[PDB]
Amino acid sequence: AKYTEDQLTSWTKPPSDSEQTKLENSEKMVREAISSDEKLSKKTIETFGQGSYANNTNVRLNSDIDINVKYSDGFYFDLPKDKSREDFGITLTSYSYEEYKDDVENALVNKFGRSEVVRKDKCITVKENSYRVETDVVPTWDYRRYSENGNYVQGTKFKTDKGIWIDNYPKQHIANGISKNNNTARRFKRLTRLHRKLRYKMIDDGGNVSDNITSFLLECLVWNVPNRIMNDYDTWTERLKQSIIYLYNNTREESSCKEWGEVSELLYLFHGGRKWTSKDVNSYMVLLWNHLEFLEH
Repeated sequence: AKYTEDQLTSWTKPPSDSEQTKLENSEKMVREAISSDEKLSKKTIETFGQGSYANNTNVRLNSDIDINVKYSDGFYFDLPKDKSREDFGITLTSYSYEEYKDDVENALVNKFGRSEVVRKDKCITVKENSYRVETDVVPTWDYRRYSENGNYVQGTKFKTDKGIWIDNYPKQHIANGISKNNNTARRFKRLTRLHRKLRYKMIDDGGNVSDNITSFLLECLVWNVPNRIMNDYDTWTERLKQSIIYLYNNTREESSCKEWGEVSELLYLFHGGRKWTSKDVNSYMVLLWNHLEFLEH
């Protein structure tokens, strides 16, 4: 094996002892930028971490914290095709997502200064300093997806500056990750961190990792590793090996994994709209396997 049991074990750990303190300080400073703003303070706006700090799966020291500022005085929605938006109840508003993202930028600029705040395609960044971690603020709106039977699931929706509309379910992602971690004696998030770290390590020493393989994708893949692979093997060498075998075997043909969801279980991994394919995943598993140099016969 290229890495010892001690090395793999150490890469299952958070990269600092104060991950939660960093997340909470970013959340609070953004929440304050919002409540100090005359315009936005009058609206229902919830500030919450999403992303790898909120899921306690970050592995890069002082990497960006992802902070959602979700406005919920109106919600976008989607209905099944045999239901009428009229009969559901339509609300018209002169407010818009575009104005909202500008407003959030203004509030950030007022709290932190124009030089510290950078508008980007999908977020607004607050630059790090000695006291704060670099923070990506994602303004979103409330979102409801209704199913056939009349139930709905609630998430977030936003629009990139290039005009792409994107739905997410950060709360169900967080809750589900916590469930699987509870059912695996906390090995699910340790295995996630280990896989994420191995990816960065292969990239750093020159490996041919496809741009299509992201840290988010790796968490979704480990999510789809059944709990017994975490629970029934006794070392990290073996849990990692078995997880790779499972993911390789089940991406050799697209029919084996076409139903896999992301952690929220409310979006698919391989139903379009993604920059990866299951073939990409399979080839990454081959690369990782060959990189780890497990002893053969």
